Amino acid sequence: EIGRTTDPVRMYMR
Amino acid sequence: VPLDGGRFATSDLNDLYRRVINRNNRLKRLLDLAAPDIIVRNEKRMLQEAVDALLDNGRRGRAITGSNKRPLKSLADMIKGKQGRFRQNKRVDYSGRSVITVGPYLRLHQCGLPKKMALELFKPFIYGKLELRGLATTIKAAKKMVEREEAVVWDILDEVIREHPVLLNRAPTLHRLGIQAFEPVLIEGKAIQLHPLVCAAYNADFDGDQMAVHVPLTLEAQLEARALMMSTNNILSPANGEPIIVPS
Amino acid sequence: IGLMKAVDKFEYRRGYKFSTYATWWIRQAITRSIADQARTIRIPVHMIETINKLNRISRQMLQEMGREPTPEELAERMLMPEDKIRKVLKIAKEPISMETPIGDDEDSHLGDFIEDTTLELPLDSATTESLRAATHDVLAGLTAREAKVLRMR
Amino acid sequence: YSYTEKKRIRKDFGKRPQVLDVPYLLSIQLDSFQKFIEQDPEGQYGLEAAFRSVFPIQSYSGNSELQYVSYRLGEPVFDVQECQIRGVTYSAPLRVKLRLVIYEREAPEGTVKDIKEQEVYMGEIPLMTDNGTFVINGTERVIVSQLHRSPGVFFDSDKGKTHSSGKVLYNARIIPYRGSWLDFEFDPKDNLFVRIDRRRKLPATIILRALNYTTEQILDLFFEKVIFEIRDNKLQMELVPERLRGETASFDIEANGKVYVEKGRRITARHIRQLEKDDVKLIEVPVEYIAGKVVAKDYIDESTGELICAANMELSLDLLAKLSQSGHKRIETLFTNDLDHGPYISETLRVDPTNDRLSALVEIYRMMRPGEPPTREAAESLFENLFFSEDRYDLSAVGRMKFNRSLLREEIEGSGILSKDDIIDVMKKLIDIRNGKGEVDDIDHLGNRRIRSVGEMAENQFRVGLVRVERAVKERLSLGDLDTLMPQDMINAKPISAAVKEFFGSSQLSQFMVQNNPLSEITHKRRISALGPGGLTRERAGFEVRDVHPTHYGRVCPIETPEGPNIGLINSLSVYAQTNEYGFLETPYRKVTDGVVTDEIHYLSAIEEGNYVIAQANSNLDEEGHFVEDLVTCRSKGESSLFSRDQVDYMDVSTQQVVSVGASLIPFLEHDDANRALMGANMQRQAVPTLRADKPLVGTGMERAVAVDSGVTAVAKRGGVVQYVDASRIVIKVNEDEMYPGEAGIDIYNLTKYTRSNQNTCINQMPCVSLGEPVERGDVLADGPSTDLGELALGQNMRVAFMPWNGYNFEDSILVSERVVQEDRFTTIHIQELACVSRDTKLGPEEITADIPNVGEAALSKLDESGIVYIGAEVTGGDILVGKVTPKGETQLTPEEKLLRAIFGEKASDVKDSSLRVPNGVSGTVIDVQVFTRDGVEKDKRALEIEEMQLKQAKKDLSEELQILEAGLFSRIRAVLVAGGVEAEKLDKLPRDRWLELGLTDEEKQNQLEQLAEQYDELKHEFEKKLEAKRRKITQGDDLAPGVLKIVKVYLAVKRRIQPGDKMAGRHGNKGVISKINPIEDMPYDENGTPVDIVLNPLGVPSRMNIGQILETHLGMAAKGIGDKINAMLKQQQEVAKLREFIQRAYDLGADVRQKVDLSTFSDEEVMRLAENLRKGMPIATPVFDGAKEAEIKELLKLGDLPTSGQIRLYDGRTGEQFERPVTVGYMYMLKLNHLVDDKMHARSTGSYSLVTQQPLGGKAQFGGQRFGEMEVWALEAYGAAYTLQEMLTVKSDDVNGRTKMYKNIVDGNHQMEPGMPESFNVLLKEIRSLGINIELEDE
Amino acid sequence: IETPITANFREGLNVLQYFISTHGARKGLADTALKTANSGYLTRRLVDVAQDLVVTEDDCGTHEGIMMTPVIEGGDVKEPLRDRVLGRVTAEDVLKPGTADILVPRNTLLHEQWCDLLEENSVDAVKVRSVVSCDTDFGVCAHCYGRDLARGHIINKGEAIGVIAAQSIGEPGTQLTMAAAESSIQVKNK
Amino acid sequence: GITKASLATESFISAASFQETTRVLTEAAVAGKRDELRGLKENVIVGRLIPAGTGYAYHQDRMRRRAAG
Ligand SMILES: [Mg+2]
Ligand SMILES: [Zn+2]
Repeated sequence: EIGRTTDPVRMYMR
Repeated sequence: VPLDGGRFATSDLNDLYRRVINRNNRLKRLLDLAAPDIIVRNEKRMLQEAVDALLDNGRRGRAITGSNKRPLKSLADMIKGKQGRFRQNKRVDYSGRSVITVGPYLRLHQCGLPKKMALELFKPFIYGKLELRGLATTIKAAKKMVEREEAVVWDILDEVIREHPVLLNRAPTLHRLGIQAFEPVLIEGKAIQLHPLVCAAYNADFDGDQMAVHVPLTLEAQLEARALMMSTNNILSPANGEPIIVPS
Repeated sequence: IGLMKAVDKFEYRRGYKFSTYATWWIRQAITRSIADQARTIRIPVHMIETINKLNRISRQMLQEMGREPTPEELAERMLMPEDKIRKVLKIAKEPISMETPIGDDEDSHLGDFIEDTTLELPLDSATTESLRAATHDVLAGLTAREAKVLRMR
Repeated sequence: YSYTEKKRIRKDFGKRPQVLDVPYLLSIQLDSFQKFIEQDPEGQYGLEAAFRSVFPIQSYSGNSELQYVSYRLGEPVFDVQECQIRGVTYSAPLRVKLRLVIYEREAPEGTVKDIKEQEVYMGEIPLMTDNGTFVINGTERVIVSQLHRSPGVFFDSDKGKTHSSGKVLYNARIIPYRGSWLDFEFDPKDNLFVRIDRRRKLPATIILRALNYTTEQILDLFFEKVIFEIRDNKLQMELVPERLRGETASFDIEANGKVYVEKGRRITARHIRQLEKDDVKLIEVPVEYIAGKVVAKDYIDESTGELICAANMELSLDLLAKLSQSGHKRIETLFTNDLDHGPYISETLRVDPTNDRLSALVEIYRMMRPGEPPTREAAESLFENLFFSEDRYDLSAVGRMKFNRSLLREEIEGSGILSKDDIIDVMKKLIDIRNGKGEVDDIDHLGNRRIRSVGEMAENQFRVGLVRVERAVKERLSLGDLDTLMPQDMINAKPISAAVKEFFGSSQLSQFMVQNNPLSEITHKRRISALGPGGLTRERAGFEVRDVHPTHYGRVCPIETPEGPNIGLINSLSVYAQTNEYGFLETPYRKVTDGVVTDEIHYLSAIEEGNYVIAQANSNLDEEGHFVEDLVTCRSKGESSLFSRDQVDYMDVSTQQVVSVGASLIPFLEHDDANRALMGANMQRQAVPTLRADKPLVGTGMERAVAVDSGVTAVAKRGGVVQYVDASRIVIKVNEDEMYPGEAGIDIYNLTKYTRSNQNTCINQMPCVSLGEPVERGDVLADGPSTDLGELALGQNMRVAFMPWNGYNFEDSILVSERVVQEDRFTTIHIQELACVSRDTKLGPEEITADIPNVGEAALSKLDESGIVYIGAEVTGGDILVGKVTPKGETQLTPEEKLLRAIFGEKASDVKDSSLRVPNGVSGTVIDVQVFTRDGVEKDKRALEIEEMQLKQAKKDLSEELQILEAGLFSRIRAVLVAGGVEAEKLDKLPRDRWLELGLTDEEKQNQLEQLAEQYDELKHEFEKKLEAKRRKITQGDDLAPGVLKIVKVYLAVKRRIQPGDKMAGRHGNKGVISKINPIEDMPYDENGTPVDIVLNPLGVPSRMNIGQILETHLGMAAKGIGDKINAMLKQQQEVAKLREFIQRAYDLGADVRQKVDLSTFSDEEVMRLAENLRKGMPIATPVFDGAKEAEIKELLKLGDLPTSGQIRLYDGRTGEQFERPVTVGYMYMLKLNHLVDDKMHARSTGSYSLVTQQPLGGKAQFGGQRFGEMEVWALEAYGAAYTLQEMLTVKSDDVNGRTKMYKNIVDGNHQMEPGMPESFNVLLKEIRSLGINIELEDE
Repeated sequence: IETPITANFREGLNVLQYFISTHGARKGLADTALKTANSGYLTRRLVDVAQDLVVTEDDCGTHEGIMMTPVIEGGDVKEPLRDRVLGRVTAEDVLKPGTADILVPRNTLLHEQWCDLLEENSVDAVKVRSVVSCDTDFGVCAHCYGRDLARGHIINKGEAIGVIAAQSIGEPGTQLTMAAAESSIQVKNK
Repeated sequence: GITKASLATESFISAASFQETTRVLTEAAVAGKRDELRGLKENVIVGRLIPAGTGYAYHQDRMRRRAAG
C-alpha cells in the first residue's frame, strides 16, 4: 500500500 | 544587496534558511503545547524535508521557488559542474579585445596595439613615470594629466612599452600555440594588427575575429613571455616536427 | 495550532455546533501566520491590513472609474494623509532572486552584474598611502615642541 | 506607365512571364490577428469563441446563472507615437456584458430576477500597429509564429536501436490540444501496452476492461471465429476456402468429396481455386488437431453449472472429453494465423491480472496517483475526467480532422473529446501496422506540423486566464450570499489581465524587433520558429528536425537560417506561401488542363501535392499553353523524373517560388554554393542604412515589393496632385473622382524626422516629389532608411578590382581607397540616449541643481542655469549633461587628512556629486531633451520652457490644419456653387464665413452648405475640444515608478565615419574587415586615371564557390558603361533625338525578353528626365532563376565599348608600370554590416569587482576583464610558464590584499608581487563546511 | 540519388538541381556546429587523466622497450620506419644485419643522421624505449619519453608532457567527421 | 577508461573538480582523505606555483626542507 509515495501531502491524507 | 530603485536582490538561500528556521521554530512549540502524535509526527517528517532541500535540493519533490516558477538553488547545486569549477578550473584585469587586421609590414615578433588601448592597460606603469620624472607632483595630479591626453604622456607611454611583451590569445584556444607573446608597436586606430605568418597558428581569418590581449605584470612574468612564450621560439608545432610558420 | 486552541476553549452550552466555532480560530491562525512568515523583508502585522485595503479599494475603483486609479483618488476614496498612500506604495514589493537568468537565457545570471561598493579604488588607497609621505615629511620640517603637539592635537 | 516607372525604368532580363503577383508580404501577421479582435456572430476562433468556451458559468448547485451577452473594444487612450515617447504600452480597454439571473431557490425554474451588469471591465488587450508590430513598453516588439506538431494520431516505429536484435517495435500516440496523452506500443514479446503521459507501462487490455468490456467482447471485436461441429463423426471443422491462406496443412486433405492436397504440403491459390468451384464449406480433421487453438467464448457446464472453459484458455484434450459429452455443440475457436493474423491481443489477455471493470480502474488509479489508497466514487471520477470530460480534454477543431483522416473515416466534424469508438480503432490500426498492411508516418513531413500565428496564441493564453476567474466566481456565487450583489463584485481584472500582459512581455517568442533596415524588420515578422512554449528545445533536438524534407518545396526556405546552435529551427517562411483554414502551409499551382496550361490557380496542401504530377516553372509554352516538349520534368511522389507531355496535372507559378524574401534579392543566386549563399541571407538583415543610399546597380526586380510592404515608405493613399512639399510634411490635393461624397477636401501626410530605432540607428524620411506631380494610388511620397524612389537600396556600390595588393588584403580582408572616405558614402548616423533619474532617497531627496561641488567652469559651460544641457551643444567624452547632487552625511574623515582640512579650510561637502556625464569615447550634438516629473513637484524653468514650446506646436498644427484644410473646403464649393446664384466675382465680396443664410439650389452645392456648417460649429465646438484634450495631457504630471521624483532623457546624434576595423561585406557572403585606407593616388589607375575604390582578393573564389560575385562584377560593369555613354551624350546636350535612339537600343537588347518599355513616353520633358536619372548607371535587373545568360551580358558590354572579356589592364599606382596579365574591374554592391569597431574594443586596467566572489565584471562604465577560461590555462602549463600563471589568477583577479600591493609596487617601479590566497577558494571552504563536511588545512 | 546534378557553377542550376544540392550544405553545418561540442569534451577528459604527469628524472635505467615495425598496408606502406622512430632512444643497440656490425650504439637519440646511418643499412625494426614501460614513480624519466619538442633538444627535465600530449590528440577531430572487387592477390614486388 | 581513471586518483580535488562531484566528496569525507597537493589541477586551485615548468625549480627546494633542515 506504500506505493513508493514521497511527498508528505500524499502521506498526510493516507 | 539593495538594487537601484527600491527592489532587493536576494540570494536563493535566504529563501531556504527561512524555511528551516520557521519549521524548526514551530516544532519547538508543539512539544510545549503537547499536541497529538499525528501532528508532531507530521512535523519532523516536514522538517526533515527542508534540511534535505537545503543540502541537495532535487532528490525529492523539487521544492520550487515561491513567487516564481524555477527551482531554488541549494548548496550542493553551487559546487556542482558548470563544466568548470566554481573556483578556478577566472576573469582577469589588464585585458582588452578588438578586431584583428593584417599589417604585413611588421617583423615576425611584433603586433600592433592601438594608442587608445595601450594607454589604458599600462596605466599604473605610466603613473610611475609622471611621478618619477617630476612631471606630476602627486598621483592625484597625474590622473588628471592622462585624462587630458596631454602631449607629454604620448612620449612617456612609448618608453613604458620599450620591451614589454603582451599576450595575444584567441577565443577557442585548442593547442598551446594559441597563446603567443608579442612586442607591441603603437599604431593609430582600433584594430590589433597581426603578422600574417602567425595567423595560421591561431586559425584566424581576418573577417571579424577578435583577440584578447593580456599583460604580463611582474618581472618574472615578462621573461616567461620572452623566453618560453615568445613568437619566435615556436616555429615547430609540438604535435609533430613539421613547421607551423609556413607561408600560407 | 489554531484548531488545537479552539477545542481548548470550546464551550458547547451555547448550542452552536463545533464547526461554526472552529472555523474562526482556524482561519484566525492562517491569516496571522501569513502576515508573519510570507515575506523576506518582513513588514509588520498592523500594516498588512493597510496594504490589503489599498488593493481592496484600488480594485473597487477600477470597475467604477473604468480607466485606472490615480495616486490621489485613493486619498479621496480612502482617508490617508495623501503621503502615507505614497509610503505604503514603496513597501510591498518583494526581492528579485539573484539567480534570475537575464535575457537570451545565456550562461549568465543576475548575480554576475551587481558589483560591490564597500571596496575602495586602489588609487583611492594609493593616495592615502602617499599622503602619509607629506604629513610625515612636511610636518617633519617643523620644530620639535611645536610639531609634537601638532601631531597630538 | 506608372508615374514612378517613368522616372527610372529598370532594364529587365528574364524570359518566363509572371502569372501571379507577389502577395502582401505581411499577411502572416496582420491577418491572423484580425480574427482575434473582431465581432464574430458564430463559432469560429476569436474572442467570441473564448467566452463561449467558458460562459455561462452555472453556479455550484445554487443555479444562479451568469451568462455572456457581447463585448466591445473601447478606443485606446493614447495614440501610437504618444505611446513611444511617454513610455507605456498601446492597449485598448475591453468591456464585457454579463447578466446574472437568480433562479428561485424552491419554486419552478422561472425567470425570477436578474441584472444586466453594465459592462464589467475585464482587462486591456494590446493592439497591433498598422504594420504588424506591437508596442509593449515604448518598444515595438514582434511575435514570431510557431511550427508545432498537430494534434492527432502518429504511428511511428523507432526501429533498429532498441533491443539490439532488430524487432521493430511500433507504437501509436494521441496528442490532444489540451489534456493528457495516450501511448500504445509493443514490447519484444508482442504484448500490447497502454500508457498515460509518461507513467509506468500497463497491459493494453487493462483499459479495455475499464470501458465495461468482458473477455468475450474483447475477443469479439479483434478476431474472426472458426465454428466447430461434432456430428458424432471425428470432429468435422467448418471451413471457408480463403481461410487456408498460406497454411501448411498436415492432415488428410478432404473437402466436398475430393482430396485436394497431400498431408504435409503447402497450399496454393489453385488449391484455393479448387474450393470456390467445389463450394467447400465443411471439411474433416482429426481430433488431435484441436489442441492448438483457444476458446472463442464462454462454454460452461450447462449439465451442472460450473464454468468449463472461459475465453482465452487454449484447449486441453480432456476438455474436449469434458466437451464431447457436456451437452454443448456450438464450439468456436479463433482465426489466428501467425503470418498476417497474430494473436497480439490474446497474450495480453493473460498477463492482465485484473479481470473486472471495478478492479481495473483501481489498477489505473493505483499507478496514475501512487501512494494513496483507492476508493470507488473517486476511481470512477478520475477515469471519466481524464479523457471523456469535455473540460479537461479537447482534441481540437483540427485534431478531429487529423484523427478522422488517419483512420480513413468519412467526415471532419466530431466531438472534441474521445469516445469508446476511437480507442478501439487506434488499437486495430496500430495492430494492422504490425501485420504488414499499413505504413507509419514520419514526423518531419510538413503535413504534420501546423503554424500558430499570434491570434491563436494570445487567445489560448487568454482563455487560460479566463478560467482563472471562473475559479472565484463560483465560490463567491455558492459560498457567498446571493441577496443583493451585482456581476461586478465577482469579476476581477487583475488575474485576467495578468495572464495576457505577461505573454507579450516575456516569452521565447515575443521578442524585440530587429529594426535596422526595411528588410530586417520585414523578414523578422515572417519567421517560423519551432521553439517556444510547447515545442522543441535547442539542446534536445538532433539532426532529425534540423534538416530539409522534400516537402519544404514552396512553403519554407531551404537556404535561410542562422548558423549557431539552432541551424534549422528558424526557417523563414517562403514568398508565395500561405496557411490553410487549419494551419498547414500551402502554395499556388497553375492548373494544367488536358493540353493547355490554364490560370485558375489552386493552393495545394502538404498531403495533396504528393499525388498529382507537377511540372517545373522553366518549361516552354508556345503562346497557347502547350508544352513544346513531349516529355517534361516533374516531381510526383517526392521524387523527380520525366513524364509524358499530357501526363502532368499542375505547373509551378514562377521561378522565385522556392526561396524566401531574404535570399530572393541575391542576384545570380543560381551560381552560388548553398553555403556561401546562405551567408548572404544573413548579411542583409545586418546592413546598416547609410547616409543616403542610391540603388542596386544589379538588382533582382523583387525590391519594390519590400520597400512598400514594410511601412518605412510614406505610400500615397489617394491619387491627386501634390500641393505643398516640405522636409516634414506633404499635402496631397485629392483628385475629383476619388473624393468622398460630402465635405471631403484634401489629404495630408506627415513625415517622421530624426528618430531613434531599436539599434540606435536613425530612421528619418525625406520627400521625393515636387510641387505639381500627379500622384496615384499606391505611388510613393517619402523615402525612409535605405530606400530610394521606392527601390530598396541597402548599401553603396563602388568600383571593385580583384587582385592581390602587397598583402594588405591577405585573408578575406579588404582595402579601401580614400575617395570613399572623402565623399562620405559609408558614413552612417547613430542616435544614443541617456537617462538621469533623481530618486527620493531616505536621507533627503536629490536635486537637479546646476551648482556642483568643486567643479570648474570648463565643465559647467554647456549646461544652463537650470541644470540640463542645451540643445545643439557639441559635447564630447567626459562632459556633463545633467547636474545632479545627492545628500550625504556620515563623513568620519581620516586623521591625516583631517589636518589637511584645517591647514587650508576646505569646507567639507554637504552634498555628493552624482551627475550624468557622457560615456567615454563619444561626441555628438545633443539633439533633443525631455523631462518627466512626478505630479506634485514643481517644474523648474527649463521644465516649463520645454513644455510651452510643445504647447505652441500642439495647437499650431492642430488648428492650422483647418487653415490649410479650410483652404480646400471652399475651393470645392467655389468650383461648385458658381451656378445656382452668380457668386464668382462676388463670391469674394460675400464673406466666406458669412454663407450660412444664403446658399444654392437644392443640389450638393447646397447640401455642402450645412455640410460645412453643423460640424463647422463643431469645427468651433467639437474641434475646439480637440485642443483641450491635447492641452490636457501636456500640463499634467506623469505616471512614474514609485519613489522616482523626476526623470530626464537626453539624446546624442553621433556620426561615425568608416575606418580600419569596420566589417564590410557583399551580398554573396564574402565578409572582410577593412585593412587600410589608402591615399587617392596609390590605388591602381586604369588607362584614364580613374582609380579603383576597393581591392578584393582573388583567392576567395576558388575555394568558396560563389561565382555570383564575378558575374555581378561584369554585369555591374556593362550597366556603368552605359552611364558614362549617356552622361557624355547628355553633357554636350546633343538632342532628345539622339538620346531616344540610344536609350531605346539599351532596352531592347536581349534574347526574347519581356520588357517592351519604349515608344510612348513624353516628347522631350520626360526623356530628358529619364535620361537624367540614368547618368549614374542604367539599373539592370536579374530574377533569381530566370537570370541573364553569359551571352546576354557580353552583348551588353559590346554596346558600351567596353572590352568583351571584362578585364582591363591596370597601371600600378606607386611605381607606374603596368600589371601584366590584365585584372578584373567591375561594380560590386558593398553593404556595411553593423559590427563597427568602436563598439567592440574594450580595455580595463582596474575597475569594479563582483559582490560574492571578488573577481571583475562589467557594470561600472568599465566592463570586465577577459575570460581567462579553463581552456587557456592548459596553454600556460604546456609551456613551462608558471609565474605568468600564478599572477594571472592570484594578483590580477582574485586576491584581496595581494593586489592592492601589486598596484602600489607598480606605481613605484618595483615589479614584484606577494601572491596570497585567492578569495574564490575561501568561499569554497565556507560552502563545504555549510554541509556536514569538514574541510581544513594541515600545518607544515 | 539516381540522377546527378549535371551542370557546373558557371551555367546555372535550375530549381530542382538546387533543392537537391541544398541538403548537403545542411548536413554540413549541423556537424561543424556539433563536432565542436563533441570534440570539446574529448579533450577535456584527456587533459584530466593525463594531468599530473611530468618529466621528473633524467634516466630511469630500465632495459625494456618496444619494437617499431613499419606499418604494412597490404601491398603498400602507411608510414616509413624512419619517420616512426625519429627522435627516440634505442633499447638494444641494433647492429647491421650481419652479426656484430653495431652502427647505432646503445641508447642514443635518433636524430636526422642516425636514421640515415641506419637507413643505409637494411634493418627492419628497432627496439626503442617507450614511456608506457618506464620505471619511475610519479612521472617519467627523460630518456624514456624521447626527443620531441617545439625545440629540437632532448626533453628538458621538468617539462609538463602530460598536458601537451592531451591537446595534440584533441586538436584534430574538428576535421574528423567520418577497388571493392578483391579477386587477385597481385603484388607489384618480387 | 579515461572517465573512471580520473576518479580513482589519489587526490580528492583532481576528481571533484571535473567528474561527478556529489559522489567524490561523500566518499572522501567518510574515509578522511588527505590530498597532498602533488599535482597541477589540484595546485592551481589553491593558487601557487604549478610543479611543472618554471615552478618546478622552487619545488626542488620545498621537498628538500621537510624532514630535514
Ligand atoms: Mg574567423
Ligand atoms: Zn625510464
